[PDB]
Parts: sequence; structure tokens; C-alpha cells
Amino acid sequence: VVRASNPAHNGRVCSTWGSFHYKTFDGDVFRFPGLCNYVFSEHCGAAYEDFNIQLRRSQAPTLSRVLMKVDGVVIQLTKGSVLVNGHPVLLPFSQSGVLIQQSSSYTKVEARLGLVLMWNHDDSLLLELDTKYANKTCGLCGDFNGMPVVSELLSHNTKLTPMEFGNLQKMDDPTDQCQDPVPEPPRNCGICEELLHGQLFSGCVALVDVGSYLEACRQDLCFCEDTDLLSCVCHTLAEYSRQCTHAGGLPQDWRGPDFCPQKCP
Amino acid sequence: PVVRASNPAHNGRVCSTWGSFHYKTFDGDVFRFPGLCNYVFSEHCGAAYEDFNIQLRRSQAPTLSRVLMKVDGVVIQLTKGSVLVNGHPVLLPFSQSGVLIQQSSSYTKVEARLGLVLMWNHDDSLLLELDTKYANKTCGLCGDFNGMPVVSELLSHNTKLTPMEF
Amino acid sequence: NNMQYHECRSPCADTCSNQEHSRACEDHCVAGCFCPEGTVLDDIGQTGCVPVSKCACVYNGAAYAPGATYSTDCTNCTCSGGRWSCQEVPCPGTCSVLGGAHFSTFDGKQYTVHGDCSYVLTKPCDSSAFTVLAELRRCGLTDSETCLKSVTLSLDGAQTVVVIKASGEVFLNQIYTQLPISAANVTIFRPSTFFIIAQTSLGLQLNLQLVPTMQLFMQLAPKLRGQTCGLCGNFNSIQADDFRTLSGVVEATAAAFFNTFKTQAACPNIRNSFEDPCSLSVENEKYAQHWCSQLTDADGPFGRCHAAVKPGTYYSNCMFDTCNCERSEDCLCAALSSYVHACAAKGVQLGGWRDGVCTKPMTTCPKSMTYHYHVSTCQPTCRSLSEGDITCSVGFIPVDGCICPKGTFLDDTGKC
Amino acid sequence: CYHRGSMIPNGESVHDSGAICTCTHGKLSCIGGQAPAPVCAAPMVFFDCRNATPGDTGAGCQKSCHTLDMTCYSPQCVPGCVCPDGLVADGEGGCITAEDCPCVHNEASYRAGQTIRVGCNTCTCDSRMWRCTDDPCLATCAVYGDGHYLTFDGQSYSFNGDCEYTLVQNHCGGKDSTQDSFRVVTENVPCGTTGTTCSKAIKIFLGGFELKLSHGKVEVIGTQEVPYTIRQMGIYLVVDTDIGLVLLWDKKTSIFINLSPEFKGRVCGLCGNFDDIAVNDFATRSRSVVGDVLEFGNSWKLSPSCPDALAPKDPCTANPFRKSWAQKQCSILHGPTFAACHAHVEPARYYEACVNDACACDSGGDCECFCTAVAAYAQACHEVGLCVSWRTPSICPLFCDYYNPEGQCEWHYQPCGVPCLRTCRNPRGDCLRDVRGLEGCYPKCPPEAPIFDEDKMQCVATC
Amino acid sequence: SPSCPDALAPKDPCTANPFRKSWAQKQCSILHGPTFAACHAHVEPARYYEACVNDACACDSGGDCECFCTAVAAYAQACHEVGLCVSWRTPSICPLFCDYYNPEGQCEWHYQPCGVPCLRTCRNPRGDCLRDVRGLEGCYPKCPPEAPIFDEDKMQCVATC
Ligand SMILES: *[C@@H]1O[C@H](CO)[C@@H](O)[C@H](O)[C@H]1NC(C)=O
Ligand SMILES: *[C@@H]1O[C@H](CO)[C@@H](O)[C@H](O)[C@H]1NC(C)=O
Ligand SMILES: *[C@@H]1O[C@H](CO)[C@@H](O)[C@H](O)[C@H]1NC(C)=O
Ligand SMILES: *[C@@H]1O[C@H](CO)[C@@H](O)[C@H](O)[C@H]1NC(C)=O
Ligand SMILES: [Ca+2]
Ligand SMILES: [Ca+2]
Ligand SMILES: [Ca+2]
Ligand SMILES: [Ca+2]
Ligand SMILES: [Cu+2]
Repeated sequence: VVRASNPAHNGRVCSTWGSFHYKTFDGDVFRFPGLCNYVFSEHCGAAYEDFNIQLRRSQAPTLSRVLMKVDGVVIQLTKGSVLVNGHPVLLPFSQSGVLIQQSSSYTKVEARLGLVLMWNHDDSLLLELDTKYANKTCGLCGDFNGMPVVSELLSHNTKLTPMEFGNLQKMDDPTDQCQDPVPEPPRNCGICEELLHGQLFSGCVALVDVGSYLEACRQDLCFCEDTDLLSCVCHTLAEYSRQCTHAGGLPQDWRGPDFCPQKCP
Repeated sequence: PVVRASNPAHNGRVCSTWGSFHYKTFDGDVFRFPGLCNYVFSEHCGAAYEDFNIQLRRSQAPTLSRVLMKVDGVVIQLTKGSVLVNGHPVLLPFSQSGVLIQQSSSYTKVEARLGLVLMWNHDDSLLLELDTKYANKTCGLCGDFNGMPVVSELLSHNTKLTPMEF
Repeated sequence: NNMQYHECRSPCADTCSNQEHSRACEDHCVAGCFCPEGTVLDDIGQTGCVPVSKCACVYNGAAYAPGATYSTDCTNCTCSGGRWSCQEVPCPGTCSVLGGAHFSTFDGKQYTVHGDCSYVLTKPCDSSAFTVLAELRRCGLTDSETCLKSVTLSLDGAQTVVVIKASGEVFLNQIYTQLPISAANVTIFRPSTFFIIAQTSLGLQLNLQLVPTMQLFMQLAPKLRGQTCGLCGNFNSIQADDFRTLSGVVEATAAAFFNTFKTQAACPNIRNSFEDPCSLSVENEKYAQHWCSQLTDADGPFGRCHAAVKPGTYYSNCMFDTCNCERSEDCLCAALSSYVHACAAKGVQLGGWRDGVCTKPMTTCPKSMTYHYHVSTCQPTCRSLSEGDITCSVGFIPVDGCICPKGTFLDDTGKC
Repeated sequence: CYHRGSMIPNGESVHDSGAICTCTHGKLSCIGGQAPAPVCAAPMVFFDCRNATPGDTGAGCQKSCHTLDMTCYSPQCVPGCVCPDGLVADGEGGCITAEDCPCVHNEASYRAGQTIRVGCNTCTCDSRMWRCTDDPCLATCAVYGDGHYLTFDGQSYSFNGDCEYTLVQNHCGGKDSTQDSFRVVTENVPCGTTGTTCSKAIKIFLGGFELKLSHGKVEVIGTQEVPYTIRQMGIYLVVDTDIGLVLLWDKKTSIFINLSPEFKGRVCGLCGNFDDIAVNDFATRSRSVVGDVLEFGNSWKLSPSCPDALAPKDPCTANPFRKSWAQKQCSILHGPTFAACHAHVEPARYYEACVNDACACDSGGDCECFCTAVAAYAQACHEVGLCVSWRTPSICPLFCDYYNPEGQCEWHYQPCGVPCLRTCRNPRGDCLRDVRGLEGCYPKCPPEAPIFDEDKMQCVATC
Repeated sequence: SPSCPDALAPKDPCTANPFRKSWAQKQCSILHGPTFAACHAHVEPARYYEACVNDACACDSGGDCECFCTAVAAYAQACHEVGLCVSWRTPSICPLFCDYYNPEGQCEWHYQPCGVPCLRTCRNPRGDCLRDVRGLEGCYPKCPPEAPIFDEDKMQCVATC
């Protein structure tokens, strides 16, 4: 009998969002601007692999393909297309304990072995894993053991950088050879300070630390290619709201007709 | 379970029909029954699941027209010049699901690995040889296979059954 | 036919295939048609009952005749009385290092260890007349991507050392030389741009494929049976003792015996895990299955070889290499070329097998060279025309690659 | 890029001193920025090729207790840790003499004078070498599952024949030889729909006597005294003969035939000819070695009129919907359950057979197929002295308590079994070896009643 | 979930998979033989036999023995609930590894068809059995008089908790 009464479960959630921002299961937040095919998360802790999720970006840090192997089922998610075992399917689609459903903002794949994948319309990928997979996974989401740095950024008593770790988590295509991203020097570049530290997210500060997301918002504001500075930080705020919801908090509405508007059917 | 065997005389395991409606049961009772209908030659009625069920039919000379065998879900129909397995004609020799059907110069033999051998010879004789594990568990024209000729075959309720009635 | 009807004879009838079936019978006697005494049934030809001396024999599905003979590379058999009488003949042995990790010893034992050091392939145990070393090194991010970077042939107690690198460079006694070389007890030449062949006078021959990856085929004369020892076994026709280390016992795993033939202490000890690379990527598995299944396709480009060489091991090597290594096409081409070379060694030619995949090497040789699927001769040169003798081993397993066209001689500046 | 004087193509990587350096854009970039100068503990000293005099190997010819070849092969200098002159590394950082290196066997180290057991012989470590006796002993032919065969000489193959096949027999060439003629014959039956076939009954013809092991019972068909000894130990039924032939039968599909060395080169059948050579074990009944497994198997059918077998379909390809389950069930052979045995028995062929049988066991009884496949590897592990426990209440349970009499608790599961357990036929408690690791339920008789009567199947004070 | 797809009518398990059908019947005949002869007058085995055959026909993805064991254990529990404790498990028919629970050197766990509603434990020290559960068969401990208490927290026989 296992008891769990703490709703805060950010430790079982890994996500990617914005300009190549990755949050591991253990809470580590880094930036890896890789456009290749990488292992998002796979079950390497056992002889038989229950799941294997890979994500690929394109160029606009937008995801182009998500590949899932869930107990003999191969699910490929492309923009406006879902393939199960190589054939196109019409959502909602249920097969072999895997349920794929589309909504006005996300595409969700739920696997009864205890995994949830959410590809949001903000080009953000989120993954909820069961606690039974702790200390048994690998990929860009960490080893899922609780320690943010141990056994992920340590190859052999060596402190790995996020670039090195992300390149280590690469899994390329047969005929598609990919070049690792070139580490670029900083560009030497505070809107996010008002909203993130304001009362609008106050009921969320006590549960999820904002420093990492503050840095992520600064990076997104500096790295994005249009001068919609008020509307170019929606992704980081949405990710912070998602993490607050996953932490047992109750975020209040922060959008508006002119500030990051969302359209509902 | 170790079972010893020394006597090679195994006439108690063999039932056959030949000639002018002559029948020999597993227990050694030889009688005549001039029936031209479809009759149960031998079937495994002593268990919840039936391992085998063999039926034979005669047509007029007392010729044998059809032999129907149900062997563990395999249906074999033997007619003059035709062998059907699950409703499909087959070319002999034919091996499937532990059942081997082979034709020789004088007979057609169906061997079932569960322990039965059926011989349809060219002098119009149908001979069945059963494994000893089926003793006291069969019924049909070949008797109940318990080593006693009259008891449990010619008795319905304490009475005596003539060979025609049986 | 001439069978007779009897009331009591054994149902186990003796035939040409089984001439002692009656003796090994468990059923009682029955009535039926039986062959006359002194004759057995002819099941091969269905010609009734024939005497034992007239019984035919069946080999590879083809019926032979009494007195007819067939021959393999290792034996010579003759049919008599329905049975094959076989005599052994001298038979050279073949060791193979393919893909940098797949080893097949002289006795046919096959294993797969991903080493990270220089290892002793073949060597006499009681002498140092010759010694072959392989530099198997990890050439990828993971520990299961091994490349054969060089092959070392040592002769007469390291008095003649030839190092052949994966880039085609040849070093004789630490001096970068130019092929062909006729050194002490060894001749090394280049039949094509794809292969380097080194033949020694001790009964040893090395075929080294350099395109796309370095692979080795060693051939040993029958005079060295039971005398060599290394990663290629002791060449004594027994597979059980091919994992016997120099200590004296036979190991149970390929990795444990493999790690005992290191040459340096700092080299890691390889432990064989149970990884399945094809399971780690959908696209890689699809590519490997699509392009490697041609080895086992009976009606494909390699179908004319399934009787000579069994393609199962080559199919497994193709799948593993294609799914594991980063350059999937290179490893797929290496596996296909290894199977083609084995077929050519068996005497089967599979020309035209590069249509569909591995097309690139056919269009990469120098300006005056052209590709050839079958190269069983030696390259003619201007020096060969002048002197009259060409430095070659005359007889070698046919190879493929880009050579000078017919009627054209290779000039000293690498031009036809 | 160039490393150690060797050209490294772009995209390739090298592994030096635990550092992985990849060659990209003509530059060798190492994981972790730069490899730090490695430091070797005393008495090993780091030798570098900066001051490399001609003819000096450095660390390129430094040997260890694992490098059994002491010849120096390096032509050029290689940096690394070097022990003092005339010393070799022991794998723990120290330096010892070559004669003092411990012996290595199956990923283990044994000091001088330690004893290991291979086959029937005993090997003692002595100055890096193994001293072993040269006593010949038996060979085991193992047939299990959907026609998985391993011959006396070690030839492993898969054959799916529907008829009765001669597993082993003597008097093959010349038909006279010596001894008394024996013949072990397997009876097969289709098991699945993909074309696979598994054994149903085993018939042993010895002298004028016949034993039929079928279902779960033995029949003495018979015709002197009976030259058989039937003994139920563990899950196995052991038939012992006085000619040197032992048969282990798991009572469902598995047979293990142990043949004494006196029968070398005098046997034939699907189990080979027992002459230490595995390639020639594919000898047909026409006495010709063939390459086709189907032809060799079909040549050994008892009845020439039985139809010849054909190549079956790939089970996991014909039945993909089961494949995952198979791969999820047979992964026990790769997990921590058998981790101690991976160094002594290679599980590759056992895992392949397990997956194939689970894929092909589509007509009913998947658990029996899986349990037989795993028990083959379990018996292989037990034969070499590894008492590995793998049966859980969810994985192939055994109902030992079924054998407990009313108000008694004696029967317990034994992985390696009880070789010498006191019984009526063995009052002194003797064990002849020759059978190892027969797992199953064995009785633990109390001191009050210490003799196990098999016929009564009870613990009694005296028989 | 309203968004979850509706379930459709499944195929006939013994028609889609006829090659299993015979086995299924031969496996499920235990529900009609002498094994459950005493229970046949108290629990009707018709629907249980039908479910057994259908499950064995449809258990084609792996683990048909689990399907068969569950189908027969349903009828076994129905029999046990009405006072009839039949012993149907054999080493070849749904074996139970009770010996797995024996501590090193001990022999306590036995298979009980009826179950032991009031075995003595330290959560019910007196030994009172609450009823309300009948015939929960399986492995139960028989603690010796030296240690007549069964501790489930540590799972062994002890004198007191
Ligand atoms: C995760 O597993 C490794 C495996 O040895 C272990 O060393 C480590 O302590 C584990 N971490 C946690 C948090 O349990
Ligand atoms: C055959 O079955 C009947 C019916 O119970 C029984 O009375 C008789 O004793 C049995 N005979 C033998 C030989 O078992
Ligand atoms: C086998 O050897 C004999 C005698 O040396 C020879 O005549 C015969 O041709 C050989 N077999 C073949 C197939 O050449
Ligand atoms: C060739 O080998 C033989 C035997 O190993 C040796 O006697 C001879 O000297 C070698 N040739 C040369 C040129 O050294
Ligand atoms: Ca960690
Ligand atoms: Ca009677
Ligand atoms: Ca050998
Ligand atoms: Ca042999
Ligand atoms: Cu959540």
C-alpha cells in the first residue's frame, strides 16, 4: 500500500516550450536549441521498454514531429495528422489501451500504463509519467529520481552543460544526418518582472519558483523575431500557469483581448 | 503412473465390422445387425469432452458408403474414392492436427495421436483400434470397452437386449 | 509392381531411404502387399521393389544414381546401396571480422563483441611465425559502435610488420609504402580500389575490404589445423573449444574469452549486454527491415546464393549494424558486400546487386577507372607490360570495385 | 582530425581515458570541454610520449592479469599508466609479478590453489594457468519447445517435423559394433497454427523392452529383467539404464538425454553422432552431411510414407498481436532474475526460442510454452551449479503443497534439488551425481520419520 | 468521459479464432466433470462455462491460462460462497505457490478452499471471524503453538505483536 496525499506533483511532469526551454522531471530547467531528432523520454530502466517518446523541431522553434512507441503501438504526431501503426486515423481514436483525442488547444495521448502526452497549440510538449517509472527513464526529461543534476549532467564525475546533455540525447534518422547546434555567444540583451512578480501570479509563487521561468521569459522576449514584446511572452507565462496547475495551485486568468488572446469555439 | 504390459494379445482393444453386417465389439461379442442407417460406430461418451466420434453408414451388397469421424475438432468424411477434411477434399497422405490419413493398396488408414487407428479396407471392413486409456468410457456399436461382453451393452434397465435392438 | 500379398509381415517396410525399418518396428505383423525377400521399396523413383544395390540416393532434393558422386569444398561423397560414403579432402579454413564486431572463427563459431583495443586474431601457440592483430575501437558516442581501424600482420617474431589502416595506407616496418610490396615471405597488392590482399608463404591470406567500412577475411591452409590460436579459434574443426583461453579452460560467454586477447592493460573489459538497437528507433528499424530483408528474399538479387551460403547470420548483422551505427547506409552496404564476398568465395556471382541501394560507390572512382562486379584477375600496369611479370598472388577470392577498363593499363600516376 | 597519429573522419568519435571526443568541422571537441591529465595511483606512473626515445613503447606493452598474451606488440609509444619494470597490473591499481596474477574464468578471479568444476573435471589455478584432469564424461542432447534441438556436440537448431523421429540410436554404421541396441524416438504433434510442432510422447526401445513416456505417465510395453529405473525427482522424471543412458523428462515437452562417453562416434539421429564436431551433426539417414535443416530432419522420420515437413512461417510475423506480450514475458531471461547466470550460460538462443514459442503458442496454452522455454534456461543454469530461484506465484508457480498429506508440511521447492535425499531405494543417502539441478518439489522428512517411501510417497521411519 | 469512443459489438470469439475453440472446450470441461459435481446442485455452471469458453477463445493476445483460471475461479468462488469448498486447483490446473510464502526453514502456509475467516492475527487478537466473506480460497498460514499469532505487517508467525 502506497500513500500519496500531496497534490504538488511537478516531479512527475516534464515539458518543453518556447525557444527551446526544457524542464526535466527533477525540476531542472535549461535551454537546448537543438533542431534534430532527440529522445524526449524512454523507459531504459527495464529489459522491456514500456514507452519511447521522441520529438523533432523545425525552422520558429515549432515542433514538427512527435514519435511514440507505447507497447507495440507506434504513434506519430505531425501538424494536422495522427498516424497509428503507419495508418492515418480519425480522432478520437482508442486502441491497445491508447486514447488519442484532439481539442481546441491540444492533442492528448493517454496510455493506460500510466503516461500522458499533451502537444499544445503553443508548440509546447508536456509529459506526465506515473511514479512507477521513477529512476528508470532517460532522455531530455532526466532520469526521474528527484535530484535535478545527479545522473543527468554527470557522465563520469564531469559536470555536463545543457548543450552537451541535449546532444547526448540525440537519436537521428537513417538517411538524415544532423549537425549539432553551434554554441553561440550571448547577444548581450523587464516586462516579465511586472507580471511574474505581480499579484496576478501571486497565488502561484508559493508553489513554483519563478526564477527559472523569469530567465526563460527574458530569453523568449530577447530571442523572438517580432516586436510584439507584450505578446511575445505568452508561451512562458502559459508554461508557468501549467506548472502551477500541476503543483496544486489555482492560477487566475491573465490573458485578455489585447494581451495573449485565445479563441474558443 | 507406471503401467506394465506383457501379454501381446490385444483383441479387447479392437472393434470391427465385416462381411454381411457382422460386428465385433471391443469386449469380444460377435453379432449380426443388418442396419442400413447411420449408426455410431464408437464415441468417447465417458468424459465431459468427447475425444472422438466415429459414425458409419451402409448402402445396398452390404457396402460402406460414408464414414464420419470427429477427432478433436477435425472432421473427416471417408467415401468411396473421396476423403474430405473439414469439408475440403485432400490429397493423401494428409497430416493435420495430429491426424494422419494415408491410402495403401488395400486400405485407408486414419491414425489419431490421441490413440486411435481406423482402417477402411477394400473388402468393406471397418476396423477400429483404441488406446487402453479409453476403456470403460466408450459407447456405440463397438460396446462400452470394459472387458465384459454382455454387461452394459445388452442391458438397458436390468433387461436383455437382442443384437437388433442394440 | 512385383509386390506379393502376405497375411503376416511387418508393417514397417524397408525402403531405399530407410533400409532397416523392419528391424526398428514396434507394431505387430499385418496383412498386405510386401516386397519380395531380398528387395526394398523404391520410394525415390517409385519403380516398385528394387534390390538394395540398385537403390538410388538423394542429395539437395536431386536423385542420384548408384555409383554417382558429388563433392563439396570439404568432402567427396559417392552413392552406393542407397547410402552416401564420404571421404575427407584438404580444406582451407576461413575466419571473418565483419562490421567491426561480428566474428566467425575458423571452425565456424560465430559471436559478436564490441571491443575497444587491439586484439590477437590468429597466431601459432608454440611459435611466432605469423601473427594477425585487429584494432577494434569504439567509433561512436555509445559503446556498441565499433570500427576496425587497422590490421597488423607480423612475420618471423615481429621482424616483418605490415600495418594496413582503414584509410588504405600501408606501413611496412613503420615506413609508409606503396602497393604492391614483395617483402620477406609476403606479397601485398590491390586487386581493386575496394580491396587489399596480402598473401604469405606460410599458408595465410588476408582480404581487406576498405569500402565502405574495413572488413577482414582471413584464409588459412589446412597444414595449420589444430596449431593456431587467437580470436579465430584453434582451427581443429571443433566449435566447443573455440572459446578456450590461454589459461586452459573454455569460457561460457564471448565477451569473457574476447577480453583475454587484449594487448594492453589500459583497454576496457567488454561486457556483452542484451541491447536491441532496432527497438530504439521506428525509422531506423523500418529502413533496416526494408533494405536488409533482401538477403533472405529467395526471389531477390541475392536469391542465387541461399543454397551456398545461409543468409541468416548476414541478415542479423545487417539489422544490427543498420540500426546501431550512425551512418546506416554504410553499415547496410558493408553487410551486403560481406554476403556478396562470401557468395563469390563459394563460387556464386551476384552481379547487379547494387541496383536500388549502395549505388554511390559505383560512381566515385577516379576519372580513368570504371566499376566491375567481378574482379578475379590482377590490375595490368605499364610496368607489368615492360617487365612482363605482375606482382600478384594469381589465385584469390574474386572481389569487386573500380579498376582500369579492359585494354587499358594503370600508369604509375594512378591513371588508366 | 587526427588522434594518436590516426586519421579520424568527420563525424567519428574516439574514446581516450574515459573521454569521448568527436571530430566535427575539422576539430576534435571532447565531452566536458577538455580531458584532464589522467592521474595513476602508486606504484603506477603516468608515462607520456613527449620525451619518447626511439624503440620505447611506454604504456603500449604494459600487461595486466587479464591480458593472457604477454608478447609486446605495440610498435610506437602509447601514453598511460606503467607499473615498475617487470611488473604487471592486477586490475585494482597495484602491480604484481606475472606468475602471481589470479586466474580468470567467466568474469571471475580465482587465487592460486582455488578449485573450479567444468563438466566432470576439476581445475586448479596455478601460476595463471588452469590444471584440469582429463576424465571423459557424458554429453547432453536437449530437445524442448516447438522443436528446439541441441545435439551432443553442441549444434543448436530448430526443426518442426510432424512424424516420429529417431532422437538417438546406436548400431548406425556397420550395425554390429558392441553393447546392446538402444533407440530413443520422439513422437511429435502440431502445436500452434504457424506450422510449429512440439513433442507429445517419448519412446525408448532398450533391449527387448519399450518405455513410453506419454501425457504424464510411463508405460512398460515390454515383451530377462527390466533394465530401467524410473525416479521422480523435482519436476523431472529420470529414466536410468544400466548401459549408460539417462533421460530427464519434464513430462510436457522437454527431454534431456545424457549419454556416456563410451558411445562417442557410435550414435546417430536428430541428436548428432557425438564426435565433438558440430558441423557434421546434420548427417541425414543416407549418411551425408547436408546444409538444409529441413532435409536432415525429414530424413530421420520413422515412417517413409509420412509427409515431409515444410519451413514454417515466422511466428511473430504471422501473429504480430502477440509479439509484444512475448517480448514482455521472455525479458525475464535478460533481467536481474538470471543476472548471476549470464556469465555462465548465454541466454541469446533461449530468449529467441522463448519469444518464438510465445508468438507461436496461439492455439491454447501460452503459459506452458513460456514456462518450458524459461525452464530450459533454468536447467542450463542449474547444471553448472547456479541455484537461481525464478518461479514466483505469478511466474510458473509449482503446487508443492498439493503433495502434503493431511496435517503435514514437508514438500518444499528446491532450485538445485536434493541430489542425495534419504529414501527406501537409497537408505544410506547416496548421490551419484550425473544429474544436476533438477528443480521442483522435494520432501523434507522430519527426524521422526527420515526415510521417504516413493511408492507410499510418505515419510516413514523404516521401509 | 463523454469524449471516449463508444464501444461496438465484438466478434464471436470462437468464430474469429476457431483454432482455439477445441482447446477452450477441452479446457472448460472441468466445469462439467467430477471436479465440481457436488456444486452442480447449488450453483448452475451454464453461464460460467459459456464465459470460460468465450474468454479462452478470445484470450488470443497472450496469457490464456490467466483467462481460464479467472473463469474457473469465478465459479469456484460462487461454489465456496454457498458453503461448498471444492478443491479444484492441481499442479497442472491453476497452481498456487503457497510455499513461496514460507520463511527460510519454516512450513506454515497451506492452501484453503474454505479459507480461514478467523485465523488468529494481532489485528484480531481474540480470533473472531466477522463473516460477511465466504470461501476466499488461497494460501493461509497455520501458525504453530509456539507462535500462535500471525503478523501481517511483517508477515510471519510471532507470539505477540
Ligand atoms: C537510482 O538508481 C541508482 C542505481 O544504482 C542508485 O544508485 C540511486 O541511488 C537511485 N536513486 C534514488 C533517488 O533512489
Ligand atoms: C467400469 O465402470 C463401471 C461404472 O461405474 C464400474 O461399475 C466398473 O467397475 C468399471 N470397470 C472397471 C474394470 O473399471
Ligand atoms: C571423388 O574421388 C574420386 C577418386 O579420387 C574421383 O574419381 C571423383 O571424381 C571424386 N568426386 C567428384 C565429385 O569429383
Ligand atoms: C620465411 O619463413 C621461413 C619459416 O618461417 C623462414 O625460415 C625464412 O627465413 C622466412 N623468409 C625470410 C626471407 O626471412
Ligand atoms: Ca537525477
Ligand atoms: Ca461390457
Ligand atoms: Ca576449435
Ligand atoms: Ca558430430
Ligand atoms: Cu498534473
